[PDB]
Amino acid sequence: STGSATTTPIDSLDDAYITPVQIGTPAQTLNLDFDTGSSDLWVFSSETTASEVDGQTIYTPSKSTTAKLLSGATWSISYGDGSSSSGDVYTDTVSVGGLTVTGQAVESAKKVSSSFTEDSTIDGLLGLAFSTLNTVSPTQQKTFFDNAKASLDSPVFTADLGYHAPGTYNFGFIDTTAYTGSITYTAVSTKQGFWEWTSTGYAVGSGTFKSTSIDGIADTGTTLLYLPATVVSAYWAQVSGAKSSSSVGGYVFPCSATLPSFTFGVGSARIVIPGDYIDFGPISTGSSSCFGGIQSSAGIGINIFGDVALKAAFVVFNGATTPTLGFASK
Ligand SMILES: O=C(O)CCc1nccs1
Repeated sequence: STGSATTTPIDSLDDAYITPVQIGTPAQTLNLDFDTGSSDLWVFSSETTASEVDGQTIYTPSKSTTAKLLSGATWSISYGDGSSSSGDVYTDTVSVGGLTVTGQAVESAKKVSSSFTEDSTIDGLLGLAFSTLNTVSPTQQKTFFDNAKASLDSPVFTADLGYHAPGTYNFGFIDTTAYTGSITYTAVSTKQGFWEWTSTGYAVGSGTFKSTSIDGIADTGTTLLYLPATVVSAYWAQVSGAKSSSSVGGYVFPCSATLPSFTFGVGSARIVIPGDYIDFGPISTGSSSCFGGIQSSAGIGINIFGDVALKAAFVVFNGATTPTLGFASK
């Protein structure tokens, strides 16, 4: 089997992407944030505290003839950005782009943090990291991809995120028309439960490529590119007027600037992030100070190849017995 679903930016900045997901019988379609940095499929629901729902579409398990409470199971997750959610668990039929999994754990939110409530466009998350990170207790549950893997034509999914445009998540096949050149594959460590890999270096604009190992994670659920302070300083030094602002929370630059590109290495291959992808616009409405899309990871503990980086590539998440990542230009 295979599946193919379009993923759409939630706003004009590409802050996140939503993909329609069919849950239950008859189908209830929710728009989920596919997140290769986490491993829970959780949804706003009829169980979510009413004051914490503000425009989201909810899953109502009592209206699904295939929903079954997973007795005793609870979940609770906290994300790198400080947001969180928690609740109980059903199993139900879940379909993405024509690919159906029966008995998928659907984690129903009883509580969500304010950042989720305030974002009416995201109805939940669909985690695509390794199932070892799933938070369901006392019996950890499998991700949608893990459940689908054996049925797929090939045990892979691909992320093709658009710049200010829709893109595609495919399951079970590699669309050879969706990228240019070849796909360069690189080794993955699953020791932390992430799609963790080592970039071979970087360049700023037309500058020389610096060969240096940068360990990080491929994370579709993170907006920006978070890299070591040395690398980030070298990037922003090429933008006149750029400065790290403790009060704003990162690097900011004059909105009148033209940003240089940023290249990262994948083995001997190179992925070029155009400068425009690094512009996240005014820090507040009407400001001439703009927020940068490359930021320091120094306070995170891990480097994160988020959407800024991934949207410049066609990315293969190869879930074979020994997983690997692939990157192609597009
Ligand atoms: O604040 C300043 O010093 C000038 C305007 C800028 N905004 C962002 C970076 S420089």
